[PDB]
This record gives sequence, C-alpha cells and structure tokens, in this order.
Amino acid sequence: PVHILAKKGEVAERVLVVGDPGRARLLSTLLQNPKLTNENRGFLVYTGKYNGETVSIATHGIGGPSIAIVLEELAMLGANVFIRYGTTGALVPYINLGEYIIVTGASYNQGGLFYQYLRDNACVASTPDFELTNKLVTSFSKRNLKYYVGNVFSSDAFYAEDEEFVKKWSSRGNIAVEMECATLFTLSKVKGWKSATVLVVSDNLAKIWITKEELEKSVMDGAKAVLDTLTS
Amino acid sequence: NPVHILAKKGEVAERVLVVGDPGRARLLSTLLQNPKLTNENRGFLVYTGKYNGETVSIATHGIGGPSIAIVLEELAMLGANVFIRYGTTGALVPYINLGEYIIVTGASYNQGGLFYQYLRDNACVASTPDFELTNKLVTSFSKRNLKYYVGNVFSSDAFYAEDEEFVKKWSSRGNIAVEMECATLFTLSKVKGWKSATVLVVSDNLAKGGIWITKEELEKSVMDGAKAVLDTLTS
Amino acid sequence: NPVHILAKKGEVAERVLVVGDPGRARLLSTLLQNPKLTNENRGFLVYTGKYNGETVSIATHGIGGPSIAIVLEELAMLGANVFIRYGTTGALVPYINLGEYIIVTGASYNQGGLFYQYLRDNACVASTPDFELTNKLVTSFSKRNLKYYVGNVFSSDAFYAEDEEFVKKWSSRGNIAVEMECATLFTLSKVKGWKSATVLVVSDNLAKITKEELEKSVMDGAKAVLDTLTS
Amino acid sequence: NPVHILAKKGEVAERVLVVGDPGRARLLSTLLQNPKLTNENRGFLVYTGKYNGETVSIATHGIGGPSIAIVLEELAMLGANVFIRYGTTGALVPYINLGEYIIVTGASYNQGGLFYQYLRDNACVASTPDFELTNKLVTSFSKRNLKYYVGNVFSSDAFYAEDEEFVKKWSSRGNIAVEMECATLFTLSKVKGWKSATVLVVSDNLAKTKEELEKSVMDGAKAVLDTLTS
Amino acid sequence: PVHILAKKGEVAERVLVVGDPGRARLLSTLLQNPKLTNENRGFLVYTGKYNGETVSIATHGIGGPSIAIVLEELAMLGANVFIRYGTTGALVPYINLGEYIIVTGASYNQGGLFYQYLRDNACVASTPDFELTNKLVTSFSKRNLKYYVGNVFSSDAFYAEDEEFVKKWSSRGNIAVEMECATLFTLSKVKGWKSATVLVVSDNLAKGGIWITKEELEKSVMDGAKAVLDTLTS
Amino acid sequence: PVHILAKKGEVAERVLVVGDPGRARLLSTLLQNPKLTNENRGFLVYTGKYNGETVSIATHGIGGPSIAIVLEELAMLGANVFIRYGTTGALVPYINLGEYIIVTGASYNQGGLFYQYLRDNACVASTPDFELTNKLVTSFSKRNLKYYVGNVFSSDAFYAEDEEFVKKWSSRGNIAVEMECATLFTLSKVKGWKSATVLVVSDNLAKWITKEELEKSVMDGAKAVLDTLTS
Ligand SMILES: Nc1nc2c(ncn2[C@@H]2O[C@H](CO)[C@@H](O)[C@H]2O)c(=O)[nH]1
Ligand SMILES: Nc1nc2c(ncn2[C@@H]2O[C@H](CO)[C@@H](O)[C@H]2O)c(=O)[nH]1
Ligand SMILES: Nc1nc2c(ncn2[C@@H]2O[C@H](CO)[C@@H](O)[C@H]2O)c(=O)[nH]1
Ligand SMILES: Nc1nc2c(ncn2[C@@H]2O[C@H](CO)[C@@H](O)[C@H]2O)c(=O)[nH]1
Ligand SMILES: Nc1nc2c(ncn2[C@@H]2O[C@H](CO)[C@@H](O)[C@H]2O)c(=O)[nH]1
Ligand SMILES: Nc1nc2c(ncn2[C@@H]2O[C@H](CO)[C@@H](O)[C@H]2O)c(=O)[nH]1
Repeated sequence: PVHILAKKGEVAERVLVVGDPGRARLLSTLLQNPKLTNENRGFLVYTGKYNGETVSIATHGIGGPSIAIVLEELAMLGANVFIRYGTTGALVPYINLGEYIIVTGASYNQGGLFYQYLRDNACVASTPDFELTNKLVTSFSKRNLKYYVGNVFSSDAFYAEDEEFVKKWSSRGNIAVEMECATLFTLSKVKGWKSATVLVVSDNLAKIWITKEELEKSVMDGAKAVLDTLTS
Repeated sequence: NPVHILAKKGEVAERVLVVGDPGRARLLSTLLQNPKLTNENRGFLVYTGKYNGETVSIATHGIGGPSIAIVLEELAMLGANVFIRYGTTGALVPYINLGEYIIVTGASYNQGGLFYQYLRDNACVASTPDFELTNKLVTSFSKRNLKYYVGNVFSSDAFYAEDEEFVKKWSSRGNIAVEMECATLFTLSKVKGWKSATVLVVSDNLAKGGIWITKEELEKSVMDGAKAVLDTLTS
Repeated sequence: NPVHILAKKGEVAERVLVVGDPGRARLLSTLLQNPKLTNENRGFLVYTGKYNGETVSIATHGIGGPSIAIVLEELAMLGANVFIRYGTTGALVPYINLGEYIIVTGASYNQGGLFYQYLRDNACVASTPDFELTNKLVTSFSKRNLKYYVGNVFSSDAFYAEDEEFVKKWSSRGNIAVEMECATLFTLSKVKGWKSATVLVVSDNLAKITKEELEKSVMDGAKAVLDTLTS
Repeated sequence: NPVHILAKKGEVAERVLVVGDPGRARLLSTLLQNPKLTNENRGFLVYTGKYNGETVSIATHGIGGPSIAIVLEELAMLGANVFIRYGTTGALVPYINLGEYIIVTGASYNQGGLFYQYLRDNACVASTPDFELTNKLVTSFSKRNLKYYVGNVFSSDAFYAEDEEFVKKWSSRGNIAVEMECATLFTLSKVKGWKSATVLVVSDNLAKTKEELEKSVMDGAKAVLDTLTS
Repeated sequence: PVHILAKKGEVAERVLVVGDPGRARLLSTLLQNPKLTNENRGFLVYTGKYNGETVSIATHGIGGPSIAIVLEELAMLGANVFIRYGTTGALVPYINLGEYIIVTGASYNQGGLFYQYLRDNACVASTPDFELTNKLVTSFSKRNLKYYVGNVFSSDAFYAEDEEFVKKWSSRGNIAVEMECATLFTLSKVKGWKSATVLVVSDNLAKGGIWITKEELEKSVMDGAKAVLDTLTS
Repeated sequence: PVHILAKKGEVAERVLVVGDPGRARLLSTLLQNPKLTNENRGFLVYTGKYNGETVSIATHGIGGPSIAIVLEELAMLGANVFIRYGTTGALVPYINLGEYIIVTGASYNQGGLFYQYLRDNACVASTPDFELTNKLVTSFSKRNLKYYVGNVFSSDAFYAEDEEFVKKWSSRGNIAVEMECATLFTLSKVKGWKSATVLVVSDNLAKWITKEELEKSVMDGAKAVLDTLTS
C-alpha cells in the first residue's frame, strides 16, 4: 500500500468507513483507547475497541476512484468487513433531514472504474451483503431510530444533479443520491468482502433545514448503531 | 385493454405467483381452493383461487424478458400489484445441490434491448426485489425447514450461449445462479411501483455436471417450495 | 439433449413453419396431412405431418427473442434447418390495411443482451432472411393473388413502450412494421447456417376487420407459406 | 447549393451508377451514348449520357462512408434517386473465384460516428438494398450468363486492420465479402427514400490476369446499366 | 501499397497532405521541378523541392477511412512526417473567412475506424506533435498571418451538421469542424508518425452572413501553403 | 459551496492544485504570508502572495469525481486559472524518477462523470490551455529541469493497472498514468477555465528514489509552476 501507510496488524478486520476525515476523528471518540494508525494523504484511520471487538474507522474521500483505492489497501492490511456510514441527498419528499437510509442496492452509470475492473459494460448487481444489511436494520430498530430501506444512485458528478435528474432517478426506484455505494458493493462482490451502508440525510432534493447540533446528534446516534452491528 | 391475457374485471388477484412453464401453473393450481382458469390465450395459463382463505392467482409468463414484461404489464392492468416469481435455475457454484432453493437478492444483466426501451438510456439501474417481501420468504422457507441460499443471479437472454467461460465470469461477479427473467421483473417493478420477489428451484448445476435429479424428486422440491411461497403471498 | 422441445429425433422435419401463438399452431395443423402432436412441453406445441409430398412441422416459438432463440436451437438439434416464421404485426405506415401481408426483407433492432451474448460484441451484423427463400415466398403469395408488401421491420423487445414518438422514429428509418422475433431469427440463422424467412399478417396499424376476415387472412397466408416450404 | 459536385441541375440523371475509382468512371463512360463530363471538382468525376432509351449518369464516390455519404447527398439534391454501386471486393469464403460477382443483400457494420450522427442513437437499423432493384440485377446478370453469388458483406472503415482473425469473425457472421461503402449507401437510402443496390467484382480472396479483370469489370458494368434502364 | 503506386524513393519523408487533388496540383507549383509520382484512384502525389529540400504534397480525399489508407501507404513508401493543410468551417462567430486555425486536438464520436484500430472504445487523446505544432505557430506569426489556436471536431457526416450541432461542439471547446484530423492524430500516435494540421477557414457555421470569393480564398490558401512548407523544410 | 468553506475573496483567481493535503501544506511555505482559508473535508486551501501576485494552493483529493467538486467550488469562489501539480507513474522506460512530465492531453475511458457532464459518449478533446502549457515549458527550461512533453492516461482504477495495461497505453502515445487530468481538461473546456498540468515521476511501470531526492524534485518543480502561474 502506498496511500494508507498503516502497519499490518494496525488495521482491524471490521472497518467503519466514512468519506469525511473530520467525521472519522469525531467518531473515534466512541472507541476505547483509539490510536491514529494513518494520516497519509489525509486518509485518517483510527483503531480501537468496541463491545469487546477490535474495530477501525477509516476515511475514504469523495468518489468511486478514491474509495476503491482505500478499500483495496485496507483489505491488503487485513480488512474484510466494511460498513460505509455517509451523508446523502434524499430523492423523495417524505424523508426528513437527520433520518437514515439503509441501502439495499446502488444504481450507477457504466464506464470508467467499472469497465476497468469488470472488463466490459455488463450491469453487475451492485448490492450489499444480505445478512449484514439485515443486522443493521435490527440495530437501528433497537435504538428507535427513524430509517428507510431502499436503493440509491451513486453519482460521479455532484454538480450535474438538476431537477430533471431528481425525477428521473426517483422514478427508477432510488430514494437518495450519494457517490460511493456502487463502487463499494461491486468491488466487494468481486473481492469477496462483506459490505453494507447506512446514510444520514443531510438534504432533500425533492423538498426544510437542519441546524448542525441536531445533525451532529443524528450522526452520533447512527454511528453507535453501526458500531453495534460491526461488533455483533 | 390487455391483448394477451383475456381476463375480465376482478378475475385477477392482487397477489400473484408467476411461473414460466404453463405445465407448472396447472400443477400448482391444485394447491388452491376451487381453482378457476381465467385465461389460456396464447398459452399463458392463469388460475385464480384461494389459499389459507386468501384469494390469489398463479400465472404463466413464458420464457425471457420480453415475454414476462408483457405478462406483468397486463396482469397489473387487470389489478395485480404483488408478484413472486417461482421458477427454476442453473447454479453457478459447485456447493449447491439440485432440488434446493435460491432466494434472489438482485439480478445482473447485459445492457440493451428491453432495458433501453423502458429506461430510455443505458444506465445500470439497481435491479432488486422488495426488501420486506424477500425477508418474508426467508422466514417462510426456514420455517418449513427447507434448504436455501440467498444471493444474486444473472438473468441471461441466450440460453445456448452459456459456456464454461460464462460460469467463471458470472460466479466471480457475485452471482450464484443463472435464469432469464429476474432482471426484467425487478427493474420493471421498481419503475411501475409493484412489489416483487423471486425464489428459484435449482434444476441443474453448471459448475458440477456430474450431479442429476429425477422429475419425481424435482417435482417434490417444486411442490414443497410452492407451499412456502404461497404462505408468503397470503401472509 | 433439448430441454424445452422434447420431441424424439425424426419427429421434427427439416422444414418448419414457426408461429408465436400455440393456438395458431393448433389451428394451422389442420392444413397438414395426418398431423401428429410431437411436443407439448412448456406449451411449445409442435405438429409434424405432410404437405405437397414433403414432411413438414409447425412449431410454437412463444414471444420474444430469448424464447424463439431457444426453440430454434432445439429444433435444429432435432434436424430442422429451414425456418419460415408466420406471425402478426402492426404496420408503421398508413397505406397498409389490416389483413394484408408483409414479406420481410430485413430486421432493425436495438443493441441488447441476446445479440451481445451470441456475437461477443456490439457489431451491427446484417439481420436478413435467406434471399432465395424470400423470393420463393413472393412467388407463392403472388400465385394465390394475395396482397403483400416487401420491406424491413423493427423487432421490438418491449411491447408496452411503443408510443407515437416510436412510430415516427422507425417509419423514418425504412421500417414498415413492428414485431418481436425477426431480428433474432435472421441473425441466428446467418451464424448457424439455417435458411430462414418471414411473412407477417397485419393485425393493427399504429399510424392510422372482423375476426372472420382476419382468420381467413391467416389461413390463406398459411397455405402460401406451406407451398413455399415444399417448393 | 452542393459544394462538392458542381454539376448543374439537369446535368445529373435520376438513375446513377456509382463507383469509387475515378479511373473506372472514365473507363465505363465509353459504354454510354454521347457521354459528357458534368463534374470534376475534388476529383469526383461525373459523366452523363444515354443508354437503352434512358438518361444515365456515372459518378465517382471516393473511398469510405463519409465520402460516399457526401456524394450521394449532393447527387440527390441534383435530381438523383436511384443508385447502383459497382465496386470491387475481397471474398471472405474460399469457394468464390476472382473476377466473379457478388450481388449484395445486406451490409454488416461497426457502430460509429456516421451512423450515430444520422440516426441519433446506437440502434442497428437494417442496412439493406431495395428488394425490387436487387432482383432486377439478378435478372440482368443471369441474362448475360455471368457467375454471381448473393449474400451479405461487411462494410469496413479500416482497410489496414483486416487481419486473419478478421476473416474468421465476419465469415462466421454470414458475410461473404468485405468492402467499405455499402452500409452507408443502404442506410442513408432507406432514411432518404432512395432506391439503391450494389454489385461487386471480386478482386481478391482473403480466405484462399489484369486482362481478365478488365473484361470482368466491363461485362458487369453492362449488366448494371441494363438494370438501371430496365 | 495498392492505392498509391509510387516506387522506392519517390515519396519524401516530409509530406504536406491535402484533401482536394485540385489543391495538390495547384500547390505543386510552389515546388522546384515537381514530378507526379502517383495518380491512381485520383490520389495525386507530387514530389519536388522547397528551399532546396525534398518534399511531397499528397491528396487524401474526404473522410477518416480515406485518409487512413493514404497515410498508411505513404508511410510504407517512407513518409513519417505529415502536416495536413485543408479547409474548415468555423464554429464561433468571431473567426473570419480566409483566416487560419492551428489545430491542438480533435474531438470525435467513437466507433468505426477507431474501434477497428484501437480494439475498444477508449477515448485516446487525439493530438498533434507538440514540437511541430509550435513550429507552425512560429512560421505563421512570422509571415504575419492571422490565426487562432484550438481544437476541432472531426465529423463523419457533412450533411448532419445542423444548428444544435454548432452549439454542442462550440460549448465543448471546439472552434471549427472538419473531417480528418482525429484520424490523422490518433493513427500517428499509434504508428509513431509526427503530425500537425493548419486549416483555412472557408465558411462559418455560426455566421452565415459572411462570404468569400474563390479569388480571396485562393490567395489565402497560397499564403498559408508557404508558411506550412517553410515548417516542413525547417 | 458545501465542501470548500472559504469566503469569496479568500480564494485567488490563480490556483495551483495538488492531490495530497500534505503537499499543499508543504508547498504553502513558498508563498509570502500564507493563510489557511479552508480545511473542511480535508481539502486544505492556502492563499498568499508570490512574485507580486495573489495565488492559492488547493487540495483536490484522488479521482475525477473529487477534483470535479473542488474545481467547481473554487470557480464559484472566483478561480479561473488552474495548474495541477501531481505525481505520476511513467509508461515508458527512458523517463527517470524525479523528472517531470508536462501534459499535452489526456486519454480516458468514457462513462460516469463524462456522460453526466457531456450528456453523451462523444470523445471530446481533453487538452490543456495551449498558451499556459507553453509558459510551463519555458519556466521549466529556465530552471534547467529535465522534462518530457506528452499525453497521459487518466485511470479511474489504480489497482487494475497490470502489465497488459502498460503496453496498451504506451502503444497509444501515452507516456504516463495518473487519475485527474482528463477531468480537469474537459471540465475546463466546458466551463471556460484556463488549465494545465505538470507531473513528478514517482514510479516507472515500464522499468528507485529515496524521498529526500523526491522532496527536492517536488520543491523545484513547484517553484517553476508558481513562476508560471504569476507570469
Ligand atoms: N452526489 C451527491 N453526493 C452526496 C449528496 N449528499 C451527500 N453526498 C455524499 O457526500 C459527498 C459529496 O458531498 C460524497 O462522498 C457523497 O457520498 C448529494 O446530494 N449528491
Ligand atoms: N438461461 C438459463 N435459464 C434457466 C436455466 N435453468 C432454468 N432456467 C429458466 O428456465 C427457462 C429456460 O429453460 C427460463 O424461463 C429460465 O428462467 C439455466 O441454466 N439457464
Ligand atoms: N412489439 C409488437 N409485437 C407485435 C405487434 N403486433 C404483433 N406482434 C407480435 O405478436 C406478439 C406480441 O403480441 C409478438 O410475438 C410479436 O411478434 C406490435 O404492434 N408490436
Ligand atoms: N476494406 C476493403 N475494401 C475493399 C477490398 N477490396 C476492395 N475494396 C473496395 O476498394 C476500396 C479500397 O481499396 C474501397 O472503396 C472498398 O469498397 C477489401 O479487401 N477490403
Ligand atoms: N464536415 C465538414 N468538413 C469540412 C467543412 N469545411 C471544410 N471541410 C473539409 O472539406 C471536406 C468536406 O467538404 C472534408 O475533407 C473536410 O475536412 C465543414 O464545415 N464541415
Ligand atoms: N492511476 C495512477 N495514479 C497515479 C500513479 N502515480 C501517481 N498517481 C497519482 O497519485 C494518486 C494515486 O496514487 C492520484 O491522484 C494520481 O493522479 C500511478 O502509477 N497510477
């Protein structure tokens, strides 16, 4: 690995991955005896314990290309179970800010990364691990958190998401938009990793405002449910 | 109005078990209370009756995405909105035995044709079944103590273009079996607002040509599984 | 060993008239001498008999390219090598009336899974019928004084996505009708070495007849096709 | 006004025999009665004269789809509506001999720029000749006792990329020869409403005397002219 | 070679390539003791001297498939440096007829020729030789000629270039449209040839209200040819 | 902007963009009175002066999607001139570690990002600003730095770059591989920004360097880039 310079043995088999380095640092305060095992290229990785289990929290940056590199290197250091915890923009009006979306599949446009890894443009089913996803639903229900289960569209161009865009994807059965799930699910299917994803709704493209104190609380509550699942 | 499924108003139930083979539609109809044949046009047999006191239908969809799309579209026009496909499949991994079941979590497919016509472009839309309904099937099958696996399948359009290279390609991509209608079922359902799921009976194993099963043992498997599916549709 | 068409080898003729509707296969079998039902599996009815001093079979192919591909492949494994599809179609031009016929000279299609799986890439391989066989059809229909038009058709994969925008698009591309199996039939036949053709009965005009007038049209056309198959 | 074919309106016939080589256009013009050179701009030689009671033109189209598309479009703007391409080709099957003829029934092609610009998407529109006109060609060649074969051809865009793997791929796809302009001719004609067809002279066999070739080219040209005026 | 029938040593290493054979013959008058080395299939090729340097002027016809054949055969005959000198239609209103465009890259729709040569649909960078292109800039500025530097769209369908077409390509950074540059640049990068292109603006699709006469245009072609030949013999 | 939380006026019109946050911090020491104007999501942005001009040094992360977001937001805050200074893997054996590559174009695989922005799969010419690129060549020559001018392939999958890969792209006129140039150039053409790129060779995929020799290389090239940006 040339991006994540963590020593083997410093990365856990169970990893909670987030796009924002700031979130990784904030969430590391939920672990027992957290240690920073990497900061190279801004990809902060922390390792500690939770519920009698060793767990790491890693930063993946923005986009498929970035998360693909991070996952490949974490896997080379020992990781094989990944739960992405990010933020997303809702594509339907009934979902409120601060609520959660447990992902069951990812839509995506063919090309680049997918062509290079798959060798052709076939539409491979981009889905998370069945069991791990059901465990997430169980954990979020236990903590009485408001969630929705559905597919999301993994976009590669944040600034090309206009109004035509929103009705198009919502009409295709997607309830939110983000940028890394399709890459995570497909690469995991190919590499044999167990992955899942939970997202915090930070905006609604179909429809409200969220402070930041209510948002930080949302992030924190969801993180605890994710860690519960990872260490089950 | 429908031009293939010639049924009248109120004859088609909201919940439907769809199968590809008309022979299987007829055989499974014997599991219902007072089965009535509501359609036979173009060979697409459809039966309507009761199971556990609930009204339900069993419909034939023929082979391939173009065929099942027409049948789903017309059944929906007749009032159907919940579909559980119950078919057969060829396993793509060595550890799955004949007669066992696969509860589908998603479908891989090659772009083009039907999808381009419905989606208007070549984006890879997530082709997945209804989350809740799929979990209900898992519960139902484990209750009847039936051996099943949960995973993705590849929905092929060319039965006779499935060679060895084919098997390693799709199995390496997270698919554990191959059939021909799930991708169309799931995608059209997501776009139309229908609730769908799929359970398949393993009738062959492309990764293990040495194993075989008789129609007696297979028919037995089909029957046991049909009960589990019907329990779910009427839950 | 075929898993859809369970007819015993020798029970399928080298010459086959294929139709999508099982009901039509049953009805047309009455045009053969000493007709025998050689297959019923999966609803794919297949009858074999004689006509004009030759053995001939009438087979059901179902709806769509994936369905007809399977049927053609298995009939061929059983000895068939000449296929003439007889179906129904919706005209894309206003001057063609219901009940008239269309002898197909080529098929337009959208790039898709079936063609990619068989061709291995996205090349637009010419999807055309056998030239000689197609001319024989023209001769047979002309002999029976039947009104027909020759031209290309679009083989759609999605019946319920054919809107008005659809009609202008394909008619401006040189197609005079729409159906769902010709492209698959023609392309597979060229790759496999089979001799194939197609005649269609216009049952609807998307740009502009009693069940008794239609039924007569179907029957009259079937006779022309059988004459061709045994010419 | 057309910017490549500078012929005056009336100087181009409704019936046109099109060839890729300007040298062939010139040579074949001697088969016409009272031939007149109506254009030479950009090297696209066009002659117009008479044959069997009808006015007929012989036009040069250059090499490749982009070139023939431009020539056909401008000839049409000048009054042409029936086109028969007469070219040379390389057989893809060993049983066809040099100097023999191939009457084209369809053209295979790779999806590409020209087709996308004209069709607006990647659909594989049937690239076929006019059925009636093609049958007339068969009749003319048969009457002159010439040896021909009917079949599909692959319209290649890259002459120098046709390796051995190439021969196997296209021959197994139902094509009996390779050339470069038929797909463009057929598809554009179907969209524009023109009546077109093609006859080819086999100048090489990729699977297996110039005095005999000249004879073959001339004999075929007469059969094509008979067809255009039939 | 089966199209360009020249013998060993008759084709120069440096070649000025043009689409119109009429232009090839006309420009040959700028050479010392020009000799016609080929006329087969209409592809006129002349070889002579400029500034005491041996060079050739060759015809390539219209379109990617045509220029590919010509370049491949000229290269088989010994050519390795190509400078295309043709005509083009501007896609922006501020460019006047008779002015010049020095090409920095070519946009194109995938398929056909590119798929056959590249074996897939990757968008390979279609650009000219860096050094040669800068030589042309120096030469044109030296002869005080008005020119613009930018990318062009290499179209395959002349009669499918409507107005929507103009806004689409101009919004993508292309200032003109022609039909051979993408093929020239890509094939050169793959084959190892040194190539570049200068185009004379003969029309403006963004401004249909401007025109030029064959007199003023011929003068434009001539002046530009001198600058190109100066570069080819530098 | 929701990623780069800097106020308009804190981002310069001239920007030197790098992928590594650490490089941005290191290179900021070359500016006069550097100020950190953003750190959100890890995208460090510094703004200071150099040769009488105001300039910013911004972090863009890894990949097309990431740099596209950063460029769009920097532009919304006033930026219109961008010079990417990154690292790259050489695809040809004659280029040594620590040497530089001035980019003249970028090859790429269609799909995703490009389809969303361009609305189709056309291969738009992904090239830098002609003038700005020539200014870079002049600056590197002046500082007697060893450089090569050529095209690069912008890959989206770092871990799919095998041996077959190297020969393929090298045979297509590309002398190095990186991941952001195609996005930078194409988006710049569409948005009307002036962009260019210089890369430090950190690996050679066709054919070693410590780190001190490398840091020296990065530093020397950064000064040449800043000279170009402020000319
Ligand atoms: N494309 C997209 N990504 C979003 C949105 N909201 C949050 N994200 C996530 O946050 C980052 C971009 O802001 C990416 O890592 C995305 O996964 C949104 O509305 N659109
Ligand atoms: N392509 C394919 N379809 C299968 C297989 N086994 C069962 N099927 C199903 O059965 C029919 C074809 O035999 C289709 O309706 C398929 O869904 C198999 O191995 N391959
Ligand atoms: N897509 C389509 N198929 C048609 C039409 N009319 C008849 N068919 C044929 O009939 C069946 C569907 O009704 C298919 O097997 C088609 O070949 C039509 O208007 N559209
Ligand atoms: N691609 C190709 N074109 C050929 C061949 N033989 C003749 N041609 C024709 O001749 C010209 C190229 O020599 C083009 O106009 C083609 O139509 C061949 O073997 N391959
Ligand atoms: N497609 C196109 N080619 C042009 C234009 N102006 C000049 N050409 C060139 O001239 C020929 C076609 O007229 C081709 O060789 C082109 O390179 C134009 O506006 N559009
Ligand atoms: N794909 C790729 N990117 C590289 C390489 N060397 C450096 N990079 C750059 O460094 C990051 C990935 O290591 C991306 O931002 C690339 O632009 C290489 O060999 N391959």
